[PDB]
Amino acid sequence: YFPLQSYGFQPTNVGYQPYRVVVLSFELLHAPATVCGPKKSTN
Amino acid sequence: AYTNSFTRGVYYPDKVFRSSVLH
Repeated sequence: YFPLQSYGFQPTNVGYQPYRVVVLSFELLHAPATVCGPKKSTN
Repeated sequence: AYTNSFTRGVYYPDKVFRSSVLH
């Protein structure tokens, strides 16, 4: 085996297309929260 | 060279308050 390979991404390609991926990883902890769903704080 | 650590190097295992308890 050799250290790197390159993708042959060509406009004519469907599973052989480039796919973008985002993984959102969530840090659920006993630390203070800093990334929160929009929900209004009451009194 | 070396030395004895005694009971050094304990740390809080998580950021949860606990009191009057053995964990």
